[PDB]
Parts: sequence; C-alpha cells; structure tokens
Amino acid sequence: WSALGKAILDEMVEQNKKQEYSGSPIAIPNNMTRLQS
Amino acid sequence: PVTAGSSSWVDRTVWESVNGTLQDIINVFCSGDEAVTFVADNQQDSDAAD
Repeated sequence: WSALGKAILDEMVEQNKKQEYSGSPIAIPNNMTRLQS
Repeated sequence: PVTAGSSSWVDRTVWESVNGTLQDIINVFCSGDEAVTFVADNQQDSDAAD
C-alpha cells in the first residue's frame, strides 16, 4: 500500500510539473536589467 | 530600443567622421584670413585682379 501511494503521489507531482513554464525554450536568458540602456 | 532589458546603447559613429572631415575642410578653406585671390596672366589686366 505504501509503494502504491508513493507511486500515485509521484505521478501527481509530476503532472503538476509538466503544466509549468514548459512551452518555451530555456535559452536567451531574460534582460530585465534596468531603465538605463 | 527594441526592448527595455536590452539597453541599446547607440554608437555615434557617423557624427564622428562628419566632424573629422569638417574640421579639415574648415582648416583648408576658412583657415586663411581671406577666402580667395584672383590671379591674371598679363600685366594689362593685373590692376583689376586686386
């Protein structure tokens, strides 16, 4: 029962991760520097 | 400024060359107290040159 519950919780937390900020490249780090160009 | 985070610092280069040429230009023509001075080829028309 513990193994099954752990697997279910793992599936749930993984589902919560695949709906995060995924739909985009991880490159081109943002440039939120300042108002001074 | 395509974007705020870019901070697109412009490089004023055309202005630089413009000034570098204009300084020499003025040092060529306007350097002398006078602008030009006519010159003739004979003495019969030299009284009018000056």
